[PDB]
Amino acid sequence: AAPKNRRSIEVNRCRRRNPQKLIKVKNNIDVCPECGHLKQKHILCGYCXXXXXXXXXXXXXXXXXXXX
Amino acid sequence: DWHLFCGDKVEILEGKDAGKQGKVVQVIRQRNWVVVEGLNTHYRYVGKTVDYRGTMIPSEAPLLHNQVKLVDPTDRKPTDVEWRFTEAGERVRVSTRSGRIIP
Amino acid sequence: EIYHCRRQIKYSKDKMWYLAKLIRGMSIDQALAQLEFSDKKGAQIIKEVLLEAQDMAVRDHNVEFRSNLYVAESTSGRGQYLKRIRYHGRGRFGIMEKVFCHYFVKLVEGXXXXXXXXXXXXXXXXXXXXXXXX
Amino acid sequence: GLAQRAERLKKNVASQLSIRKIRESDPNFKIKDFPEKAKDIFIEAHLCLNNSDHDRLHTLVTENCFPDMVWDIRYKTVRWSFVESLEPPQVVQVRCSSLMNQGNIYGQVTVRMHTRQTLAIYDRFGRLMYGQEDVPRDVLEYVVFEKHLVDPYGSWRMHGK
Ligand SMILES: [Zn+2]
Repeated sequence: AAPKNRRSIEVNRCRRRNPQKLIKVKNNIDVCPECGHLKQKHILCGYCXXXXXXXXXXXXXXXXXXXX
Repeated sequence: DWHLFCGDKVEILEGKDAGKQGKVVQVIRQRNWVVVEGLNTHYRYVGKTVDYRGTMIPSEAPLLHNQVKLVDPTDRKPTDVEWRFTEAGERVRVSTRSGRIIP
Repeated sequence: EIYHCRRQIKYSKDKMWYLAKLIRGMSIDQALAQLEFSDKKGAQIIKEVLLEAQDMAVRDHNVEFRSNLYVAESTSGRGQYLKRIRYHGRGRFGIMEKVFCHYFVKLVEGXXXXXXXXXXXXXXXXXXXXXXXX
Repeated sequence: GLAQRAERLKKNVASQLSIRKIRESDPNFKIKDFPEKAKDIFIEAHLCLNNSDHDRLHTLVTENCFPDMVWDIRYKTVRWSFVESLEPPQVVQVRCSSLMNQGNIYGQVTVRMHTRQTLAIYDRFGRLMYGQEDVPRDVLEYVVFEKHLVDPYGSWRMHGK
């Protein structure tokens, strides 16, 4: 099918703004119990964990290379 | 038939620098202008990022040749140029006042 | 006031406007956290714009207290469009328009104050009694 | 006090050597007339800093040492600031030293003075206040006046420190 007529500005605004509610803002922000950095709720920190996971990955690769 | 050449001492009869005398550093025939030593001081930016030190230096901006006149080696007064042939069998340009050879 | 602008960056204006209205009226901290944990293509960009705006606020304006800074205004304009050829079937070519967005951020010092609260009974009893007397 | 300083100015090696350079090159100059004239040029300099005149500051006052203070004041212009300063008083005027260069026909004379400065700074629309109003600060300053010789005019240009 094809549009009968061109859309007015008002209809476009009312359609693209109100019903979609834009982006609903909740609070995901929580302070890390360890380093005190701001991170997401119900989730592990992105500071004191990713570095320890990379150090654990390097230690696992070094142990796997030393065992072989 | 040309007016000003590089290296001569010249006078300025027009502008903020009018009345001052100085040698010519460079002559460009493209934009038709001349540059006088230590004249028409303007700001220029040569910076150093690695050394953190920016350096602003004064420079001479090109001036119109119509506002500049040559200086006769003898009379020392500013004058127009004229083309003549001396008794030595030479093609030369001299002052419209005296007979001193400019070249 | 501290102004910051970014032009000739290619992103959807309508999509960036979603995160643009998000931080409008909101304080610097809340906007930072939001844009950080907001999921979209505009999140990173507007985060960079905000960070640069804060850096300019601190360095240039020499603001004493960073907590006195909030986002007063945010807007997204449309730049030039890059026309590309989208190949379709049966020997027909459509025109794919790649858009652009110019992001503008205006910051004003002082504590942020916004009140959307409106009493229904008071406003009704006032507007009706004033309209009946006019 | 003043006598010993005068002896250190006149009778010391490098200083009297620079004086020799000056007098031998240009006998028409004078040593005693320098501090007062340099004082006047200093007053005019501070007045140029207050009135924010760039042309006179560049041409007359400072040479090649300007871009620091110039970038300072111009950044203050970017932040839209109003700089009002007054420094009329003077106590004791005594020059410091001299350093010259032959090949480039350059010269410098370090001179120190005692001035009471009042510095007031306003910022943007919200009138952000920096400094203090009508407060007689006690300031001891060192300024190096440079001399350069060209054909059209002699160049006397200050250097702040
Ligand atoms: Zn953490």
